[PDB]
Amino acid sequence: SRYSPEFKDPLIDKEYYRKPVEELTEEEKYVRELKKTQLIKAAPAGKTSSVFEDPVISKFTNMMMIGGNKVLARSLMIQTLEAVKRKQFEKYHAASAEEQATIERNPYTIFHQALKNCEPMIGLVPILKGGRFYQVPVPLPDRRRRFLAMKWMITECRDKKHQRTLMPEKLSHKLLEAFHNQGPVIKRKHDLHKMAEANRALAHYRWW
Amino acid sequence: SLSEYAFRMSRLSARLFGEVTRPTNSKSMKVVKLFSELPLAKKKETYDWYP
Amino acid sequence: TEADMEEYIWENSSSERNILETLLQMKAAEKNMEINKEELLGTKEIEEYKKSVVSLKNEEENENSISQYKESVKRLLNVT
Amino acid sequence: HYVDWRMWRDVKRRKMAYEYADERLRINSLRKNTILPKILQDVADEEIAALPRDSCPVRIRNRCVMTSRPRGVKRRWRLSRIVFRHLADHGQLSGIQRATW
Amino acid sequence: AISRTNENDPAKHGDQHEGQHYNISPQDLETVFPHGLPPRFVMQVKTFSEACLMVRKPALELLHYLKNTSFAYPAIRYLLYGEKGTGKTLSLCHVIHFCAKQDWLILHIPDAHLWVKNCRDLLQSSYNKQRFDQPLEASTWLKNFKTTNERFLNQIKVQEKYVWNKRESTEKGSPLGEVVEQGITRVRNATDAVGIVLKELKRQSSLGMFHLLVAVDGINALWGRTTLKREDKSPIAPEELALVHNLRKMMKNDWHGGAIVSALSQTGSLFKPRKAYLPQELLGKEGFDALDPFIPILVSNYNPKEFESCIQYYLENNWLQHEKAPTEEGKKELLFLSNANPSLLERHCAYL
Amino acid sequence: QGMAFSKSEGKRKTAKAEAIVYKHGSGRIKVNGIDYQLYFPITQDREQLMFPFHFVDRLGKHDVTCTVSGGGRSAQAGAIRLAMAKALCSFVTEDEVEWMRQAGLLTTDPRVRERKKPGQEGARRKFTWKKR
Ligand SMILES: Nc1ncnc2c1ncn2[C@@H]1O[C@H](COP(=O)(O)OP(=O)(O)OP(=O)(O)O)[C@@H](O)[C@H]1O
Ligand SMILES: Nc1nc2c(ncn2[C@@H]2O[C@H](COP(=O)(O)OP(=O)(O)O)[C@@H](O)[C@H]2O)c(=O)[nH]1
Ligand SMILES: [Mg+2]
Ligand SMILES: [Mg+2]
Repeated sequence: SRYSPEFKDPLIDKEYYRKPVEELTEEEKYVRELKKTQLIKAAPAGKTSSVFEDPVISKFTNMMMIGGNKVLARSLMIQTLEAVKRKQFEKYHAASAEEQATIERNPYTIFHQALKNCEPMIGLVPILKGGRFYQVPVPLPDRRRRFLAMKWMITECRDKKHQRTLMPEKLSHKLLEAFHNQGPVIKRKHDLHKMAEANRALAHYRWW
Repeated sequence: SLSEYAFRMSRLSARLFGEVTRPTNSKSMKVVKLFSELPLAKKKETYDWYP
Repeated sequence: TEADMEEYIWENSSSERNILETLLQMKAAEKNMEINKEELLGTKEIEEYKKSVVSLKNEEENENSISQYKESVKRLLNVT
Repeated sequence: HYVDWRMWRDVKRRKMAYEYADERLRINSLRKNTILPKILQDVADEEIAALPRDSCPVRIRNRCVMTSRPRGVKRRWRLSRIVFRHLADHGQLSGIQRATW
Repeated sequence: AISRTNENDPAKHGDQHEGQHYNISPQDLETVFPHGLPPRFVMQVKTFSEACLMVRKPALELLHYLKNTSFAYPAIRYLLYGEKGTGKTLSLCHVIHFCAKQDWLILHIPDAHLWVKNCRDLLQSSYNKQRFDQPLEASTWLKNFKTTNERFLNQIKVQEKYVWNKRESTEKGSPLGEVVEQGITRVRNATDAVGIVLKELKRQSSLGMFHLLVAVDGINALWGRTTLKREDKSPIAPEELALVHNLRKMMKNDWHGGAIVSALSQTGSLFKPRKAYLPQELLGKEGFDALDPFIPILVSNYNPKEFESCIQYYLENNWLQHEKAPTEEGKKELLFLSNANPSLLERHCAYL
Repeated sequence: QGMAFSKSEGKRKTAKAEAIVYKHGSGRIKVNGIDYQLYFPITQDREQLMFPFHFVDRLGKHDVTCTVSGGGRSAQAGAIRLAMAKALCSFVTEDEVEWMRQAGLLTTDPRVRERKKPGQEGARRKFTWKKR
């Protein structure tokens, strides 16, 4: 990189800086004074201080971007958030006063939960033992679960099964299913869970 | 398309500035270019290329 | 022709022709026989209108010259 | 005393092409328009197709002036890349250095 | 509450209602606007299950002009202009709603850009061999015209015999709806039927039978260029389209008994840069001369009160689902990111 | 007219911006004589102009006149962001300046296009390697 190892990453958090000085601990106070001497990298053009900033949506947008086209990737994203909100408003208006209490209309709540229902708890690592590969059940770091959930959702939506369905349409449908613990991305999580339970006797192959 | 005035004016400017006045197609304007420069073979870089 | 001129002139133009016809129609609507062109196209109002359309046609169009043209036409056509 | 016979054949081509350039120009001009009658342009076609083949300027080849190489020549110096570099690398071409950026 | 007005009559709107949303009833919405509403505004009607339009100064000014209209004088041309997304189309719609509740005959052209662009079926007009007819575009409009003006389509009766083909012909005195029905049914005669409808309403409004509103949204299409090409790929001029040629005649003030309200639009236009919005910029020389004299009405971005009233109306429908949008810091960002532009705001709020 | 302003510069890739930040204003940014919303129709671009003023709680308090040239739309947005942030440092407290420095709002981004090398496809990309 064109940044030297000396440059530190920017911390873009309004409340962090507008925290009362008295509340700072002796350790927390020191680090704050140390940064007054450090070089800071320029804030990249993605994240800002806005209250509407969501790092999970931003990552999901980048994971669906093709060839640097972030204007199109984000337009698909906001069209999906809109399609979800409109599908949940139609469902709420046609629901009875009793059911209405249930229906979630916030698309950020739905999106966030929809992905959390797809995240796998264990994974499989091919381990070469005796010239043969074994799908050994292994715990996954949180990053990898969250990556896999997003990647499975995007790969599901980009499948060619869907004929002439636009991505905002496809993705809003798939996100709503996964919000109700249904659909093929929730299934893909269960198939992974079933494989790992079937090979539970091989977990001893792991050496970490 | 050009109005008669616009046409008769551009022909007057061409007469003044010494450009072709007769209507001439692009294929025949090569005659002007041919005589407007030197032949490649006549240019010094060409005929005097070698020491 | 008008297309060849690089400066707009109000005389013998469409806006001159149009605003003439419009006022004659307004006079006929009132059943007035004062149809003298010179009388119609002479008032101070027609002049302000003439300033606006020529100002529009010859200098940069901006929301100020559009507002000025508006108050001229709004005044010729008796729109309050 | 040219580098070789291929250079010598280009030396002659360049010289003949120079001798006939005015004639070739004049004849082309006749046949490079739509103004003139075709029966006349057809005579011109015959006339220029009858001029010696080594007066045709497309037959000139820009060879290294030092080593006669037919390709790899920089046109500003009329030298092949091998010969250009040899002078450039010893410091003998005014103002030319190795580029780094 | 503070964003809504109980005054649902578009005739009793004054400066006191500026910023407040009035409810267009499902009846008027189905009748007066079977077309012409902004697509993003038609989506909003569905999700909120109601059409509420903000009373704004541009429309207020027009209503004023159209209440003091002297039907004896020739038709005044009003022209709404403004930067992209400022509410020109919904200003024009506010007005149309007014005139429709005053029993004017409405001649609403939803989007004139559609008539110079993307034409599949371009037939050589039989009435005039030098022009082209657009059966699909002409038929669509007739159906919507019939919806809006169904009450008046019988009372009005043609004043001349119009021969469709060798066999069929409309006879003098027959009701106007019969001419519309011919176009709707035989789309081969839809363009010629539209010409006759315009030719009659103009002629008969001068006779004082009804008041006529000619409302053409995207009017700058009529004097520009088209993307339509002939068989030999040569471009067709708007003058040559029978459907445009006849609508042009409706824009001249040589008739009286009504008004001509129009709106400009760069969105959907042909060969106009993104930021062109001023009247001569969009109309061009030919188009400006065809409307001179006209009264320009400026439409701009929401002013601080209009902006706040919009947010409250979105909050009132629970549309702003994000947790921070009701906050004052949320509003500041909505305000910044939109610059109070009505369209940017709506588009931004459709996912926050 | 006696109005207080500071002006600063910003550079992002091949884009160069100059910003005049007025001590008092409404939130009006005028890029190259055009409203910021019309110069930058892309939202991400407008979100970058918000960033400096939002971070210090000054959205709607200043007027900005900037000029930018070079680069593409988004490099222009980031040059203007830097120019505006720097000019804005004159009207905030020294603690707010430091926080703006620690948010990365006051640094020139050094990431610029790397040259293609000869015998390669790209800056880094290699031609296909053929084992056999
Ligand atoms: N008076 C209004 N009441 C309610 N919403 C409005 C009003 N004016 C504008 N809006 C909102 O802003 C959007 C502006 O779109 P509209 O079609 O009215 O504008 P326009 O100026 O004709 O646009 P364009 O430049 O695209 O032609 C509307 O879709 C609606 O979302
Ligand atoms: N088929 C048909 N179409 C007509 C007739 N009269 C008018 N129209 C249509 O309506 C338009 C009116 O044009 P206009 O010149 O005013 O008609 P005119 O008054 O008969 O000369 C024409 O361009 C036609 O498309 C008619 O007799 N037959
Ligand atoms: Mg519009
Ligand atoms: Mg590459």
